[PDB]
Amino acid sequence: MQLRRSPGMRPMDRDWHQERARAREQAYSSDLTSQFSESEIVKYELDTAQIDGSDNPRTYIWNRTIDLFGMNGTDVRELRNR
Amino acid sequence: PDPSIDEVSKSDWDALTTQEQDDIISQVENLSSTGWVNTSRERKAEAIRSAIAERDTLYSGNMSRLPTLDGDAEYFTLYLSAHKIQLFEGGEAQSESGEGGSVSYSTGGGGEKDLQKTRYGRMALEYVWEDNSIAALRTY
Amino acid sequence: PDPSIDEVSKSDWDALTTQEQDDIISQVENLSSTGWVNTSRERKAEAIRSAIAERDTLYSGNMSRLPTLDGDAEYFTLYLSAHKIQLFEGGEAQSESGEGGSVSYSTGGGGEKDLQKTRYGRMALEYVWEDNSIAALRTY
Amino acid sequence: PDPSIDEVSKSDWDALTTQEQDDIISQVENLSSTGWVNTSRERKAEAIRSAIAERDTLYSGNMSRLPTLDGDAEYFTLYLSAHKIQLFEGGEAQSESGEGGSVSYSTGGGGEKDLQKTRYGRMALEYVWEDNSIAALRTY
Amino acid sequence: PDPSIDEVSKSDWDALTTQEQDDIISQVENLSSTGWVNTSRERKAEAIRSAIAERDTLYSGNMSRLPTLDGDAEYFTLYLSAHKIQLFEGGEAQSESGEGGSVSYSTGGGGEKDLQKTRYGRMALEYVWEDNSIAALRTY
Amino acid sequence: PDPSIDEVSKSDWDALTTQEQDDIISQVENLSSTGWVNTSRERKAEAIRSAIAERDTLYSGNMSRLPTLDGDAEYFTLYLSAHKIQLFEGGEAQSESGEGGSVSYSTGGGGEKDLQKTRYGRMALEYVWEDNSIAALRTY
Amino acid sequence: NEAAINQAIELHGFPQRHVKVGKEDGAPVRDNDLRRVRTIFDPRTTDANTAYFTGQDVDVETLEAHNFDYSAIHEMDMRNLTTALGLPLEAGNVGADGLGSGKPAELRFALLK
Amino acid sequence: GEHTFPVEVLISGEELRGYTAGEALSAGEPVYLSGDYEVSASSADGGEFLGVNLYDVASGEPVALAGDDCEVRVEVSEQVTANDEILPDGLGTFETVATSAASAGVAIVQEGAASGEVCEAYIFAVQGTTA
Amino acid sequence: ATETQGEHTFPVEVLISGEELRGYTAGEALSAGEPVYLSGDYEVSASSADGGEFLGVNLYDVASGEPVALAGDDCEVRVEVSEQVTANDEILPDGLGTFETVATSAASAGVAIVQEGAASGEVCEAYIFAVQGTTA
Ligand SMILES: [K+]
Ligand SMILES: [K+]
Ligand SMILES: [K+]
Ligand SMILES: [Mg+2]
Ligand SMILES: [Mg+2]
Ligand SMILES: [Mg+2]
Repeated sequence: MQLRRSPGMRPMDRDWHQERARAREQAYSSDLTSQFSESEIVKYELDTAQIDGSDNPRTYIWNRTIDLFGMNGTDVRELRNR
Repeated sequence: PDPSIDEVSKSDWDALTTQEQDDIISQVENLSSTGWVNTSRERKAEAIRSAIAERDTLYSGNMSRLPTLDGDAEYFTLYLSAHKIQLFEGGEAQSESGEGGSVSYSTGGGGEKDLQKTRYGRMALEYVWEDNSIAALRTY
Repeated sequence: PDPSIDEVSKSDWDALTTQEQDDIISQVENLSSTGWVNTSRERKAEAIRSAIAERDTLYSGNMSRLPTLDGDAEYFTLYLSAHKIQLFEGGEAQSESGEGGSVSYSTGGGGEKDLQKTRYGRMALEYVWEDNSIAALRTY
Repeated sequence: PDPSIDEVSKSDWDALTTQEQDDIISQVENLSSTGWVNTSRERKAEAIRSAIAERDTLYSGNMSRLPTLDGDAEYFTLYLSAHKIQLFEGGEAQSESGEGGSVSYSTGGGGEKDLQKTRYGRMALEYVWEDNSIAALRTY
Repeated sequence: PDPSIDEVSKSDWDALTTQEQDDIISQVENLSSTGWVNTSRERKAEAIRSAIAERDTLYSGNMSRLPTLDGDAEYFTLYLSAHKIQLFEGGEAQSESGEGGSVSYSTGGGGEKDLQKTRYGRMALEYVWEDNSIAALRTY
Repeated sequence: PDPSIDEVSKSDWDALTTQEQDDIISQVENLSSTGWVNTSRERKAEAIRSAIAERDTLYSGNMSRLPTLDGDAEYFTLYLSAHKIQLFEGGEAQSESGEGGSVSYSTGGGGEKDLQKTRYGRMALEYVWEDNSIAALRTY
Repeated sequence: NEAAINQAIELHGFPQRHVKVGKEDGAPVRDNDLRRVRTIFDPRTTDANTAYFTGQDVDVETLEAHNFDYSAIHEMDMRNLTTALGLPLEAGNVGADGLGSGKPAELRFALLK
Repeated sequence: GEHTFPVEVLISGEELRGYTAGEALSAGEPVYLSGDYEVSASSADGGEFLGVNLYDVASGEPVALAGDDCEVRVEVSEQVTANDEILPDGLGTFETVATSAASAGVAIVQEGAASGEVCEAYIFAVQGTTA
Repeated sequence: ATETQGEHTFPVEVLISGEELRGYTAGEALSAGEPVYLSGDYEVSASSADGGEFLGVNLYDVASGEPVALAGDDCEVRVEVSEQVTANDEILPDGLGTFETVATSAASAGVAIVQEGAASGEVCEAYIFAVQGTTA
């Protein structure tokens, strides 16, 4: 018998995909222990997701301390030279 | 000290040589101008062992992704040790009087929880978010 | 100690050799600078036996799925033992005086419930969610 | 001092010569009329090492993009060091009495948290927003 | 004094001759009838250097385009210096008694904040909007 | 006095002859039955200079086109001077005792703020709307 | 006024989440501490039926949508502009009571013709 | 240790360039050219800086460099203040020019930080092999 | 920095070319065309007379505490020079609100290079290529 959490079943679970996408979008680094609970790491097999911060939108967004030109929130991967 | 008090677990403290323990004891004794010289070694060792145990069981883990021991773990474990030694001595002295000579200290009604009841405890308490509950979780 | 105070229940404590009990008594005696040396062995043994019993009956079981004894069970039982000995001695001295001078301790208040009423009880209380009621349960 | 107390972290303090440390110790001793002369060097060194550690771990970072240590970092560390030394000396004297007469000081006793409990701590507390929580952060 | 205490910043104070510093010290000593004559020169220098540093960091800047130091900056820095010297001496005396009589001073504090704790601090506090927050700012 | 204390600013006070200053000092000394005779000239001069400066910077300008110094500016500056001298002497005497008897005064724990702390300050405070905020202003 | 309404709808027309962290008069929380909280409550990652579990010292407050009658402001602007250009109010897709029928209608249409 | 790093490396700037990682690299780590368009972690004393790595990469993967003419959050291995010039420390951090054996820096500190904290810095130069 | 045309005085536009506009807090009152340096956390003040104090030139007049636009390096600017300068001269903040040559200064490296020569007190055109900070 196979439960939803059983290791052979994880790839069929809509939540396993959705929360791995969520984790990729939400990380700043490959270092999982500093970012995710033991629960999240085990349940969503986060070792095997290519987590590194490269898919977090906030990696690419300007967040300047003094913003004269009203330019914070701009995302560099939307510039014409990209 | 060669191993530092933040680097050792309760099991490690039991595994240290007497000299490694005595270095850590000597460091804890720096936190009082009296050094608690009239309290014997076994009691100071018990206070430190208990502080290490209480750090690792009671002031450990995270509140949201933040560590519950926010300050320096060395000085936290030392202040927690000094709090224990001062309670083994009977508590804070609010007032002391001898051969006419008398002094009164500004200890006051500082609180009712354990750490609030000594100066070392009040110092230690600032390292651990003042025992506040900023923990948060979410469903997935 | 060879068997630790957290490894023995009340019936185990009764079954221990005198030396195994004396090792645990000696560990409890470290928690006071005075060692309560003017209080007899039987009274210290009764306090420890009572602390073991009271741990296993009042400070056991789950709240939600968390253990109600959150901290180190060894030091919890030792503080609960020291608390009992200090109550068998009459409570906390708030003030002491004689030929050798006077001292007043900052041990004022101490709430209304037994564990609040001595420094060892206040320490023990932190190991056990401060006697708070965080249990939750469901239908299915 | 050649290295100033705000220029050194905990590891740097350990790497200083005895003279570079003694310059900083001597500066901290200027903050009391008594200089805490009856407290030994190791205890003054421990207080400074501990103040440096707390500055870098408890009173660092930013708060709504403002510095948390808004005041002069030199004097903040010296006042935090003086706070520690005065607590190693047992606390603020509210009153002192003997053959040379009696004095009673306006301490008031209204402070209940760590830094509030001595005059040096109350001074240090102005440098760090009085422990207020003006942090603010945004989504994008 | 030749350079006035309001004309010098922390680095300027270090650059002064001993005579220019001693003139400023002598001006500060006018603010107590005792002159704090038992405190050494280094302690008075440290208190002034601290008052200059604290003025320039904590009591500087604008507040709805009004300067935060509204009163005379000379007398503000002198009262802040006298406040610091008085805190190096202990607190304010609430009472003094001895061979030659007794007195009580009504120096009860206005609250728990540092400047409230001495008469010089209570004076200094009037120069700086009583530590109120009248800042206001707009979008454009 | 020939130049009256309300006719001199801080720079004018510095420019007065010693006799013109001594006439004003003499007038201030009339506000206490003791004349503060045991406090030196330079302390009285510092108090007056400070009172002039503080009048011109803290007790100047308008509220709803009314002058903020509504009473006689002479007696306001003299009371402000006497307030300062009494604080340089350590504060109010609440109680005085010795061989010549004892007296206790109706000082009665006057409030938190600077001018409230002495009788001269309480008099001065009536000249300046009791430090109330009756200012009003319009757009056009 | 059209630009003012459009800008006001963006700021004020929608509720916004305000998480407050730490105990009142408690330990202060710094920007790096708020970063780890922002991660848990991030609206981009949140979905409709998310549940939250917290200690006592986290508060999920709301900036409510702050009601203002932009419809009445829009009607007033349109009434000003249509009458300034001599058109009946109805040309601006706005109407008024007692003007839809009878002599009140006949007159405004006479004036237009 | 917690190795706490909820840190957005990029503050501001357009000037990101592509290289190949010559080894495993981490967000905010200073790097230098170790082969033809290949980058490796900078050693100490100022022969070796091109920019900082934005995000964690394995060896042989494509990497985004924040170059000069750009603003970044970087960890310092000592206390630093506004206007301090800084350069790679060899430990994956920056240190001041004043502490290093080098005469000139590669970034200018804009917001000060304590040892082991993250400062805010503007990158303004690159350093290579001069012999 | 001013141009004269008949009766009239016109302020010169400081920034000729570049897009390295960047915003800081004024540590003091500053005027258009002044060289500035970092003086606190995101706070800029007028540059001193030798090396180690330059981040850019202020683009508009400000009261103390106001937000300042700088032209940084990678910009071409119109700046007043306190001495005679020629093409290829490296120049440096002068301490007087002007620039001067590296050759005249105690320093050994500039922050901008002169593209068009100018006499003492005239407006030069120069390219800003470097910042300078505390090296000790
Ligand atoms: K879901
Ligand atoms: K080195
Ligand atoms: K020169
Ligand atoms: Mg004013
Ligand atoms: Mg606190
Ligand atoms: Mg260009």
